[PDB]
Order: sequence, then C-alpha cells, then structure tokens
Amino acid sequence: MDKNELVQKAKLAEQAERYDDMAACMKSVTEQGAELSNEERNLLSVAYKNVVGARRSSWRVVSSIEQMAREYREKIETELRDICNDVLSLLEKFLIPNASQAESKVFYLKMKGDYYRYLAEVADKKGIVDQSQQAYQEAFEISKKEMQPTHPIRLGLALNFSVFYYEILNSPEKACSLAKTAFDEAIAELDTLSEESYKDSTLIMQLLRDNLTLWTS
Amino acid sequence: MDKNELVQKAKLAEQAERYDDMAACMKSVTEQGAELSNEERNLLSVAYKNVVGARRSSWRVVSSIEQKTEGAEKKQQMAREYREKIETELRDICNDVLSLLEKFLIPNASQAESKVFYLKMKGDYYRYLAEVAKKGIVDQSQQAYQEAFEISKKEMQPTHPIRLGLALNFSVFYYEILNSPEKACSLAKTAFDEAIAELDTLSEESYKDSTLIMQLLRDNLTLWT
Amino acid sequence: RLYHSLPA
Amino acid sequence: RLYHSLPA
Repeated sequence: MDKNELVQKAKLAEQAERYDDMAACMKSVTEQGAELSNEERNLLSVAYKNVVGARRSSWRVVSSIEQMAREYREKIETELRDICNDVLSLLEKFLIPNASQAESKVFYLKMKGDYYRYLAEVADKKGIVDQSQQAYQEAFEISKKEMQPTHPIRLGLALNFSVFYYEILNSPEKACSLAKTAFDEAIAELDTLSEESYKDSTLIMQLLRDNLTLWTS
Repeated sequence: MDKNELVQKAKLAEQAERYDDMAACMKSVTEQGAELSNEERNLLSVAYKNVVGARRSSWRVVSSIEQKTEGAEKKQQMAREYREKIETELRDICNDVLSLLEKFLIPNASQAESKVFYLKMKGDYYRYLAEVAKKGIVDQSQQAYQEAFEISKKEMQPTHPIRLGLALNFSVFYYEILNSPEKACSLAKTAFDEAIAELDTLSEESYKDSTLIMQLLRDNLTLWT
Repeated sequence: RLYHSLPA
Repeated sequence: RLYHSLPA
C-alpha cells in the first residue's frame, strides 16, 4: 500500500489488537527510508513491543515449565529472537542512521537497548548485553544533554536502563541510583512539563518510583 | 505424533496463550480419527474458541470503525477492506471447525453429553459465520442447536452445565441472530427456572460451571428485559 | 456486546 | 517480574 495507507492500516490493526499486522505495516513504512514522524515512531514501537511481548510472556511460562517443554521454549525463543533481530536490523539499517533529531536518536537507541535486552533475557550472551548497555548509555548521554528531566522519552529511557541494570546486569544499586536520580531530577522541575507530556511524564515517574519501592523494600 | 504428545503440546500452548498452536495440536489429534476424550474435547474447544474469539473481537472493532467512518471516504474504505480480510480468516477458522465437526466429532460422539456438546459447537460456529454473513448459515446454526436442545432435554438434567450452556448459546442465537428477544428470553428463563428448581442436583464436579451458567442466563434475561 | 454466551 | 519497564 502507500505510506499513508500503511500508517492508517497500522492504526486500525492497533485498534483491532492485530499487532503482527500492525508491525508488518510499520516495518513496511520503515523500509521506504524516509525518516519516521513521531506518530509513525510510536506506531512502530507499540507494534513490536506487543509482538515481542507476546513471545516474552509465552517464553516465561514455558521456560518456567521446563524435553517437550524445552523444544517448545526453543521454538518460542526462535520467533522471539527473529522479532528482535528484525527490529534491530530496521534500527541499524534505517532508523538510527537516519534519525538526525536528538529525540529520535534517543528513542531509537533506547529501542536498540530494549531489543538487545530482550535477546539478553533468553541468551553470545556477553556481547548481547554489551550491545544493550552500549545503546542505552549513548541514548542516556544524549538525553541528559538534549533533554531536561521531565521529558517522557528521557524518563522512559531511565526507566528501562534502570531495569537493564537490575535485571540483566544484576545490579540493584545501580538500577536504584539511576531510577532515583531520574525521578528526583524530574520532580524538581515539574514546571518544565508541557500539557502534551505531563500525563506520560508523571506516569513514568510513578513507574520509576514503584520500581524503587520494590527494589529498596 | 502420539496423541498424548500432541495433547501435551496443546496443553503447553494453552499455558503459553498460543491458541493457534493449541488448536493446530488439537486439530491433528482429531484428524487421527479416534473419538476424543473429555479432556481432549475441551482442549479442542478452548483452543478454537480462543482462535475464533480473537478474530470476532477484531472484526467487531473494525466493523464499528467502518460504521463510525461514514462520511470519511478513505478511512471507511480502509476499514471495510481490513474488515473483509478479518472476515475471511474468521470464516476459514469456522469452516475448519465445522469440517472437523462433520467429519469427525459428531459422527464418533458415543454418549448424549458428547453429541450435545458437538451439535452445540456446530450451532456456535455457524452462528459465528452468521454474525458476519445472515444467509442460510442461520438455518444450519438453528438446526444444529435445535437438535442439540432436543437431546439435552431428554438425556440431561436441567442443572447439567452442557445443557445450560447450550440453552445460553441458543438463547443468544435467538436474540442476536434471529432478532427474537421474546424467544431468547423464554428459552433462557425456562432453562434458568428449571435449573433453580433442582439445585439439589448440582454436583461437586459441576457446581461452579452450572452456577456460573445460571448466572449468565439470568444476567442475559436481566439485560433483555 | 452486553449479553454473553458461554465463555471459553 | 514485579518491577516494570516502559509499557506500550
């Protein structure tokens, strides 16, 4: 279909909770090579998050049950792995290279972080983790630089990078310092929040806080 | 593979919430030709209800966007086409089930409980086709249900969950498919009233199933009245 | 749909 | 996992 049509179909897929369709549409818009709009970036991300999410949740179930169980877990793991490699390849070939605006660079580097992190969950492992850490750290640097503590993308990033430290690097204290600094800095500057971003920024500040409560209790 | 293996895989799929996988395991099991056990029958049923269910829910969403985009050329055309793509997958699922029923399940059902379960299922899947068709699919749904209804009235007590569940779906068929709320309410009321008249027949095994269905029956009656 | 048929 | 990352 055409870009506009694909975007429109991704939105309908989204409403119909047909995330594999949604992702196919957004992968197609991404493959034409024009830079993604903010709306298109969010559609891409929501689609793949749900597509990969189904597989992570299934994998968790079956890995926890686990030879039949192992083969199934292996099966779910390969789909999971292909979806991440898909996203990582789009990011490497189109999105990161073509970003240019800092918000998008942060967004896509955060996403590379995430998808290597999902690969790390089922993982070769040391390189995946390093790839994850590398992406998040560069996203995190640009975000501190170009971004202000209440920006939802920066808060989002702190949130997942804190999870990465906690879950993948098995470092609760770094996860907590990251979350707490992120939260503290945002709440110190709430007057910097726009009408557009306040609900997203406060929801994400609460997620940081819920995490910190769990990790320090 | 061996049926126990395919059943094991279906159950793993079920816990993974991988219903298309679960249904493919149960479809292979059914195509082995031996009458399904209670456990096997239920897995097949869950699997397919979840597979067709996802497409009915997407269909309703896209169908409702198609209606709401009247006066919006492009949006409506996109909605319509996506609705038609969903509708085909939905009919393919229903058609797969209906051919499993006709070829395997109904023909091997050895006891009245099983025959009623499968004829109900046949009414259900024709009724899911009717939801996106209304055409002579309606008659297939009705006849399946009617025949199931007749057998359960003779072979099962009023509180048997299969019989109640059949009453529930046949009342929904009348309400929604035949647009006959008075017939739907009478069917549901009768089934509900006959079951609460015999609450001492609720068994340990079926208690929760039967009472949940009685409440769905009464909740429907509440809404339809 | 407000009314229900038999859940899976 | 009781801790959460960014929801979609």
